[PDB]
Amino acid sequence: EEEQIEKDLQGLQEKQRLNVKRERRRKNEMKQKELQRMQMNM
Amino acid sequence: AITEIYDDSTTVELETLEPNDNFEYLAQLNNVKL
Amino acid sequence: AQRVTFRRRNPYNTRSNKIKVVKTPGGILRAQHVKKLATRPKCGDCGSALQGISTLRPRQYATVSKTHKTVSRAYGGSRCANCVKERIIRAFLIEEQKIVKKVVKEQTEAAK
Amino acid sequence: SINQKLALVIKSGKYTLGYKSTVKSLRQGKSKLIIIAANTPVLRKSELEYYAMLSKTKVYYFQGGNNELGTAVGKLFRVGVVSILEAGDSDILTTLA
Amino acid sequence: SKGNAFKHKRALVEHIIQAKADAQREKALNEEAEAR
Amino acid sequence: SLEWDNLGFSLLPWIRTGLDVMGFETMTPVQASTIPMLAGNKDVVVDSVTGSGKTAAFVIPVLEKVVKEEANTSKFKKAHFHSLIIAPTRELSRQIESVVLSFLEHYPSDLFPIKCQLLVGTNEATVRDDVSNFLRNRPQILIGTPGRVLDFLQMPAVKTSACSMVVMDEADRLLDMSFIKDTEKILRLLPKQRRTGLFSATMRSAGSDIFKTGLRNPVRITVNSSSLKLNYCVVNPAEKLQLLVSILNNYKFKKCIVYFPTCVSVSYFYSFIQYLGKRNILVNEVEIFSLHGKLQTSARTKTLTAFTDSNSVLFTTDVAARGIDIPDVDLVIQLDPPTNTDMFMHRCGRTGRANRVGKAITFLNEGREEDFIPFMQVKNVELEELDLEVKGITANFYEDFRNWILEDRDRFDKGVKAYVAFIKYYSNHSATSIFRLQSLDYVGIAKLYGLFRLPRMPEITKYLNWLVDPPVNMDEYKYKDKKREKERQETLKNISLINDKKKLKSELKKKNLAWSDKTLTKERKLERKEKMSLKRKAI
Ligand SMILES: [Zn+2]
Repeated sequence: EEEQIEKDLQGLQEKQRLNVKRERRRKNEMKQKELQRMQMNM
Repeated sequence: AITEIYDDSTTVELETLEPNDNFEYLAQLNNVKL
Repeated sequence: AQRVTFRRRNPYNTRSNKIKVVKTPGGILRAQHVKKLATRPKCGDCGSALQGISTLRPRQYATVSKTHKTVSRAYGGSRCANCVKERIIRAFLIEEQKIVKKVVKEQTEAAK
Repeated sequence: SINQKLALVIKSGKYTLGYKSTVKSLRQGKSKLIIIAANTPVLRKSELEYYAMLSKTKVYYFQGGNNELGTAVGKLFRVGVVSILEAGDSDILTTLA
Repeated sequence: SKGNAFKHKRALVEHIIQAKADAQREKALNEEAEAR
Repeated sequence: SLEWDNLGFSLLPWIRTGLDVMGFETMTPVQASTIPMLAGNKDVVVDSVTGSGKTAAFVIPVLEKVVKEEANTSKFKKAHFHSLIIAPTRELSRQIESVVLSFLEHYPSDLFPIKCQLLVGTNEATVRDDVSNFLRNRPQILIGTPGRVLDFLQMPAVKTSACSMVVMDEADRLLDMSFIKDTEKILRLLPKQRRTGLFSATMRSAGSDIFKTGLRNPVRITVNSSSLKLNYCVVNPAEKLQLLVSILNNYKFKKCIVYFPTCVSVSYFYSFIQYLGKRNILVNEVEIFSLHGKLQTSARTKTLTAFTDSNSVLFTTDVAARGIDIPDVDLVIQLDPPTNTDMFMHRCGRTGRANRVGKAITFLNEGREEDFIPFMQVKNVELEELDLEVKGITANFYEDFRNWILEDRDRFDKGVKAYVAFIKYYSNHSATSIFRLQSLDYVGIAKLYGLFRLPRMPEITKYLNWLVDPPVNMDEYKYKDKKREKERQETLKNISLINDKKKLKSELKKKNLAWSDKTLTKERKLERKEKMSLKRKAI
């Protein structure tokens, strides 16, 4: 009964941590990509 | 973060915010290039 | 499943002679030579296809009216709109700069 | 610096980025200063110069290309000309820059 | 979807609805875990 | 210092006169720290406690900016506006407009006037009437709810190019997941170069969503200070309404606000409590009102102004929870904890003004009640347990409810509809661990509403019929309304035809499912093998 609460709490916390790391990486990558595109047309 | 105290012993905390994060990113790129 | 060939003297697969296959009212498949397609006229400054001008063969232009191969604006039928606008702006600015240079020169030899 | 004043104007003042907006503001007479990058085409630059002469609007020549000016504004896209409608909390107009 | 993340329409719909539920829930997730 | 005279920018004489006539005897810390900056080329993000001068704190800078930018002059164009104010509910926006009107009372004559217009969803004025009088009267201030102001701005007759000031009150609620779709469009229409003021008593919760509003030069502001009591009762759900009664006729109050989860529940329980008061079950000088947000706007305004005007009980949904201030409110009861906990602090926050003696009570379902109290404790909220005896339930309360339901089939329909609506409302609950559908007392809740049969739901079938042991047939149940009685009898006489229509629909759905021919083939094979084994094993 409580095992389900513990399991989905831990799973969704892990999902949020992975999402935070992935979003940081994606934001850095997209920022660098658009800066390179801006400086590439010359 | 600046805290200001009034005559009622109530304090107000005032912090500036940065909506455009591009300024920091360009500043850090320039700093690492330096 | 009926096979057709050229109807003219040239027997080779040259750009000049090209074949389409059509079913005639007699119920048979027959070859038909297709002419070269026409090319849109191009602007003389930037090379883009002119807008509002009919696309015909070089000799088919002599048989249509002037409104089918011109545009009512200046340089219409020769240059597109943006090129004409650039020409106008550049000419006016060049004349203004010439006036300014002449005034500056009149000032600079006015000293002696 | 000069980029700090531009950033202050962007954050607090009123501005227009781009050639069309700058020309519109010059036509309306709502502009106080125009910053022009060194990368701008000669025909558009000359037209802007003539428009500013007609409308009596101050001209400042930015020391950099359009992408340096865009970064100074704080944008990640190139901007070739900027028009300052209102300085706001900054002081770019007072310092003649 | 350009990156072969979804294999068919059902996967896309399920990902959409699961994303909606997770967006509904993360805000209380933190205090939900702190209380326990 | 907290003196109006020694502020930075020397407020206008007529604004000062209005302030002095209204009073306040001084300027609050919120008004001391927000007015100098919101009028000084800075966006504002303000978190402050309820009733701390916030409304004036964002109204005075609005008028200052209107006068400063020459909005009150003949040069100002037609079909244009200067400042916009948005609030999540209609009553809150009307109250903001009343405050603005009170400030503009002392506006001097012999000058181009400054006016305001309220844009809320009403049945007394279409959007085209709003456009017509906007064009005729030419105001510079717009105040309204997101839906009607979105409809107003989408009309081509209104130009938004001259706007230079946007204020969002209860900005954490307007950036919520539900409201973000409308506010994104509203801000999309308006120019980006502007001054924004977000004001909310829980502005910290909308953490990173404040930048969705488009802040340019922002300064976040946090203002902090036993005013009121926070209690809770852990009781069986089927007794909950009875406990409510035992509070209404025993506790001491001038105004009690009772919150319900849904609107249909508000109407249904209002009618049943009125019926109980007809039989003199509760004997007190209590006048009972109902106010949910699905009513017509005029009815809502009339009910609110009647309640605000002698001991009164209000059955209201979350419309009245946030923002609006009814003076002399002593007791607040939350018949259920809210769907989101952030609003909890608002629902019990209607009391405690100036440390007034007010009490808040909450009810728990006895199953997972061990999780709600620590959850509030982590959020720095302490709920002291209260023990209340269930008075008067010696006999026949559920029997009384049931036999009152049997009089009119409309009562049965309203009760079952309210129960199903509550089940759906509980399905959309944050903090899933605390509020579990499986641990929900379905039979207890059904007993609370007086129902005698569990509605067909996936929840009822999976996680868990006739509550009354001798069943009652619906054929002899009379609707008691003449127009619908004949419709019910006609539908009864057409039972087989509608059943066959649904049967044909079911067969066509069967044939349209994924690879239905293959499924019928597989069913054929399974049926043949199973029916062969059903005799081969026996022989
Ligand atoms: Zn051309």
